[PDB]
Amino acid sequence: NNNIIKFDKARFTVLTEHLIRIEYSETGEFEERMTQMVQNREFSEVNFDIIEKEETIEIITSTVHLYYNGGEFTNASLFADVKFNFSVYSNRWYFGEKSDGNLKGTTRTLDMIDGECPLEDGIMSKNGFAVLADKGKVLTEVGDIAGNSVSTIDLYLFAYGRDYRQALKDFYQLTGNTPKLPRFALGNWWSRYYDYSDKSYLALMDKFTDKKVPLSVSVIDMDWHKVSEVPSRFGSGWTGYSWNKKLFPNPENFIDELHQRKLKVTLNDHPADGIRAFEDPYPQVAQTLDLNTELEEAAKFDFDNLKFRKAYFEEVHGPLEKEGVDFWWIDWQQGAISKSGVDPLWLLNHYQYQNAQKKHKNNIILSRYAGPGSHRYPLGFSGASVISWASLDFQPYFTSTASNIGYTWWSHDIGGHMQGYKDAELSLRWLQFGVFSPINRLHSSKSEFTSKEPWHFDAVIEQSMIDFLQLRHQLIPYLYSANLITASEGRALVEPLYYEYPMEEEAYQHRNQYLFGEQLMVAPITEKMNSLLQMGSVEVWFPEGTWYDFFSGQPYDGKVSLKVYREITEMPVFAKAGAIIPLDKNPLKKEEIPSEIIWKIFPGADGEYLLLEEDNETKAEFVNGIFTVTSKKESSRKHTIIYGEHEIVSAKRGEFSIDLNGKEENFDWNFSTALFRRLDIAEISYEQKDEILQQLSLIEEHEKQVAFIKTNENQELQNSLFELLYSGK
Amino acid sequence: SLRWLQFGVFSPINRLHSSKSEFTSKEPWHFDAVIEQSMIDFLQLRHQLIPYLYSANLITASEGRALVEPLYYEYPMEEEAYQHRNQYLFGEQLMVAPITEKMNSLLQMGSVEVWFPEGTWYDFFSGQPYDGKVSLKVYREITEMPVFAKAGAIIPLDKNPLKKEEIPSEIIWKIFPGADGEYLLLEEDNETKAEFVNGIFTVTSKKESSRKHTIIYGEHEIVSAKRGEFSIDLNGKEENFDWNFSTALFRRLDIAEISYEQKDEILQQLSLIEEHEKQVAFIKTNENQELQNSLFELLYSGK
Amino acid sequence: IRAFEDPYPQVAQTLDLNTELEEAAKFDFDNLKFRKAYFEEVHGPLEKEGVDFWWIDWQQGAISKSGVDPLWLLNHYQYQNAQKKHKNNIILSRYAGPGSHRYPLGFSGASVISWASLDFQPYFTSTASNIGYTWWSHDIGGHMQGYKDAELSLRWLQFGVFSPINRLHSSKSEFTSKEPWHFDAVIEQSMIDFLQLRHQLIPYLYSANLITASEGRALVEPLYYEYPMEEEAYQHRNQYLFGEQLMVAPITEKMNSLLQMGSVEVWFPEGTWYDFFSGQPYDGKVSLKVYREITEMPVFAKAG
Ligand SMILES: OC[C@H]1O[C@H](O[C@@H]2[C@@H](O)[C@H](O)[C@@H](CO)O[C@@H]2O)[C@H](O)[C@@H](O)[C@@H]1O
Ligand SMILES: OC[C@H]1O[C@H](O[C@@H]2[C@@H](O)[C@H](O)[C@@H](CO)O[C@@H]2O)[C@H](O)[C@@H](O)[C@@H]1O
Repeated sequence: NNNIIKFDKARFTVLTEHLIRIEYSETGEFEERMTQMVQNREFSEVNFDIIEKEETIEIITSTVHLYYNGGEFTNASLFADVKFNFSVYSNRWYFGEKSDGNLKGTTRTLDMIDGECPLEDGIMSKNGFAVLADKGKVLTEVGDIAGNSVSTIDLYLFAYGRDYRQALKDFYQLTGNTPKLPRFALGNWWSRYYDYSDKSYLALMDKFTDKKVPLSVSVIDMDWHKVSEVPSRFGSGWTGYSWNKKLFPNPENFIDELHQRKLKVTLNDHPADGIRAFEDPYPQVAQTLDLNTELEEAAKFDFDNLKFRKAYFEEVHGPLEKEGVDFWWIDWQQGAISKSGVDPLWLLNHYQYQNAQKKHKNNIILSRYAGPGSHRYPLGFSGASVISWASLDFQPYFTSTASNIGYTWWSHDIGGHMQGYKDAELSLRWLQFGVFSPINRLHSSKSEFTSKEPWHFDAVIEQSMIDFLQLRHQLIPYLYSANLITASEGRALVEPLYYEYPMEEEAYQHRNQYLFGEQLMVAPITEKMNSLLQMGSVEVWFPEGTWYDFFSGQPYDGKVSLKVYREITEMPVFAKAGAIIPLDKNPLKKEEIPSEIIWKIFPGADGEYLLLEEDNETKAEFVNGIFTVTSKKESSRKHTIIYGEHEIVSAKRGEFSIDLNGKEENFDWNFSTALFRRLDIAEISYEQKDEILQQLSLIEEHEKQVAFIKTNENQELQNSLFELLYSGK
Repeated sequence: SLRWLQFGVFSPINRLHSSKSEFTSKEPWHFDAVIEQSMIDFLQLRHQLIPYLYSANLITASEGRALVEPLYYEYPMEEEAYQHRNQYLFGEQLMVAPITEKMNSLLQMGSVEVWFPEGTWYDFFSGQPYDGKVSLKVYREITEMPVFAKAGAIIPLDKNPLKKEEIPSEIIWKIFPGADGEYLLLEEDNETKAEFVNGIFTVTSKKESSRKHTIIYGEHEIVSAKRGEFSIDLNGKEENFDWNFSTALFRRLDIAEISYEQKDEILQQLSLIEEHEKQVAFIKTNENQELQNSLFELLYSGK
Repeated sequence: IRAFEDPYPQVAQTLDLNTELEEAAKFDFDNLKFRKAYFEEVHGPLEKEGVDFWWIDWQQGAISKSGVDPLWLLNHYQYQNAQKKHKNNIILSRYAGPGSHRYPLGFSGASVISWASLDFQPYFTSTASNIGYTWWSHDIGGHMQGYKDAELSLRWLQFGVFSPINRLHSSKSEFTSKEPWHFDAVIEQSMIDFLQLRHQLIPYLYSANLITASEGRALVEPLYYEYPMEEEAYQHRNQYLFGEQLMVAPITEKMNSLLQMGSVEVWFPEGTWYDFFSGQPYDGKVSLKVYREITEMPVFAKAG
């Protein structure tokens, strides 16, 4: 190709104006095969310039000068200057050196992590460049490990500046797009490390129904299999493939009962101890792999081995799938060691994700992160987080930052996994985040005390958790449409603020704030409430524009950074003027696609929303106060329209237009009501409540209302009253 | 010592006195060059105020009105007039809020919560404006005292406070723009009326004299050393004082014992952000609570 | 030298650069032709306009094809090149390893403005004599970040006046000027007094400079050079000899507000010592905490 240049023992491939592959080969042969990371090097032709001399070469694109002075790659022989001025002297890449600016990516797991842990670099940098080293093995055409690359150094130089979304799109072109999730993945999951019986598990599922909590997935953790019943001469019961018959005397009947309740079923698989001689599938595996059964030779875990993988999928997973298991929870914690040098977690995720496609369309796994490109094998499973405010306070940042290495379907244990401390408010705040996260999977440790059941908690916490869990199912249309946009267009559901606002310094200073799809901006509260206010808080950056609280309609004039206060039952979620958000009107109703959609419209600007579905596309347009709904294909679906406050149209069938110009634009939210509520719940002196209510009611000029609150001895009460005055300005 | 002298100068009598200690002299030159110069400035101000004080003295004797009044004499139905114990009226033209607490070393400024009655008020010294009615924490360096005059205030000052003479040969008429006003200067052997009506300033006296009048309208000396009775039209003259938000902001940030990164960010953000409500939202995020109140005073004056 | 620069056309011609692709003359001090073009065609025109010597401000790492630190190549070649236009010329540049004392002056760079930075700096300065690097120029008052305190600025200037080089410098902040009249009348007058003292000391400094060059004796010595067998000469990190006639104990801690004085523990060697400024006497040998107002610095001279 014209986009390929060889010089000395190096090869340079200009894939885009902003993406260059850099290779070294001692043998003069360069690698064309796919790798664990890279699935596609076919990119459209681009323009660039070369200065080639006897001893040096310079490649020049719109954004980078790449220099190579010959010989082995060193920090002196191979380096690049970006054509940007984001920094004063951090604009140069040197081979093998780190530079400042990397916005980070993700890491394997949150196992044993209490609050923050270090992350790996991503492809995004504030200074406009990043290098992604390909250190993986080569694949065969069908996707088996083929061995070592002939490109003994193989690098990707990203020089996208702050065009983060295009960097991610081209990353997906190189490493392959995320597959589409199935709709069931986007609902509530129930999970608990608890030794349920068939009877007590179904009783709990029927209790969820009675309690008005919708579920899409039934996880069965490791007590599904033999544990204490495993003879100690075999080792532990951690790995198992044999039903505990006391708890599950008829597995297929139990899974049929979950299927009748419209639940998808997954089992915990700890693969590391393989198939030992006590297991129900051992006789078939032993025959297939020619094991010495009289010496009880184990089929040790070996995912490098084709015969082992075949026996694992066909003779170990196969019978369980025949009993009705829908997909696999791969729960690997036993290290990165294999004869091939390929991480066993990568081999599991790559091969299990492929195998899952045989029994179901668009199937998933649930497994830990296995390095760049492992977004091809959703879903991510972050694992055994410590239950703490610190862990919750890290998790939104962790989740949005992961989009910087394209790993956009993290499923966290909602409420935290293990250890840590009880606080029903922490559980409630964690569920609020989970509902506005990629995946909402409730899960917990082997403790008698860590159940995430809403009715574990008092009546106030229970009702709020049920409300948020119902909200998750109202959001499934929005989530599923965003899912198809991840798969087809390479856009993350969860974006850091700096994707949309790359030149705003405040977009780098609100770590836990994120865009959730294209219509909603989320600022979860991740700190214990101030008991004097009976409210939690978070500093929100409002971009330019008019913003509304998604729930209350409280308005905010951007651009501003403003501390916002919410009771423990309320979450800061915001929509711009013109936002249109579809909601399922019947989130409890078991139906493959919603029979009724609520179109929730935020007044004050034009907008539009495209609802992508399995078998349809529905466009909602809001232009000069006219709201129109059209679909590719006709259906019996009934549309409800909510314009700000008021339901305008109920259950209208087919395509239509309606003029909202003559309809009430304003939400109910008002300063006086909100003020009374904040003063009333506050654990402060009644004389202070009386004086604040009286003075803020009497003083007419906004600047003097602000001067009055500025004299308050309670600094946080000042900030709370200021938020109300700012919204009421 | 310096704050106590500031109060004394705006008290009924300014008598420096001290104990038998070798260490308690009230001589200004007992102190360092900064304190000395400020004490000399305030002590000269006391003599500039003698015409105002002597006129108020004759008003105590003849009309039973105190020189120093609690706020509630003028504002009996305002609850805030009972909540500012150290704030007072000083004659009829000036309202005083002495600073009586050691400065905040992070700000290099002392402070007092001032109640501003209804009306437009000016700092007597700087011309910094304040829209009443409001209660507002005000910040001053140790060399500066919170003293305020309403729009229309007229304050006579002795132009020659060091000059040994039984009555001033020269009076400065210090006029605060924005309203009508008047001042009656009672003396041993004269009465002089200063009137400010629809922007016309008039001076008349019961008896004629050689006295020379100076007129200062806000910022600017309009008339120097003019003899006898006269009128002058100030409608076409600059009403506005120099005091400006940007200069005052730079000065407060510059003396503050805070991080230079904080100074840089506050100066940059308050210069860039155009909408007053967003300037206030920006300072509301500051981790230094007293710095918030100081920046808020400047924003309130600059609104 | 990139394609927008005023000297680029001449450099491009000298180094055979591709001007239509705007090929930069990338920094390469391993390259004889680059160095020649840098000195003759980049620095040369600026020297012709009257620039006397070069402040080499290098912060971009230690990488080169040769394995020689670019900072060493800059200091070695620039110091040599500076001798062409002026006798006994200098540079101003960071330390480039043992032997780089051949290329004065040392430039310590972007210190944080803090009491902690000032408290390190006398020790830093005297200890440098142990690898023969005796002409450190510190940013007097600190370079960047940190916190405002006019007393820190005044104490830092006191040290600077009794340091190898007295260069006032500061960051891009509107708030960090080292102008004496930035501060109140007391600080301003003290800074002016110390700045005048620096010029009173130039004969003493210049004589010590010729003694460094001809006899290998540092201007600033740790106490243990003169008193190697006295344990106390190893226990006063910020105390030093300044030439042969003066012993300096800078105050590097914020004053005690109850005393309105700063302090430092001074080790007085055997002998009769006088405060250089006041004549206050001290009988050695003794370790004694000494107190000074913020306008006064502990500097001592022996009888004789
Ligand atoms: O399948 C049970 C459980 O396994 C993993 O978590 C374990 C955790 O619960 C246990 O306390 C620790 C202590 O050794 O080991 C594992 O981390 C898995 O992460 C979890 O989701 C499962 O529920
Ligand atoms: O020439 C300007 C300046 O450069 C150097 O110091 C810089 C410093 O002021 C800046 O804040 C930081 C932040 O990136 O970079 C450099 O350290 C040099 O050391 C200094 O003397 C100069 O004044």
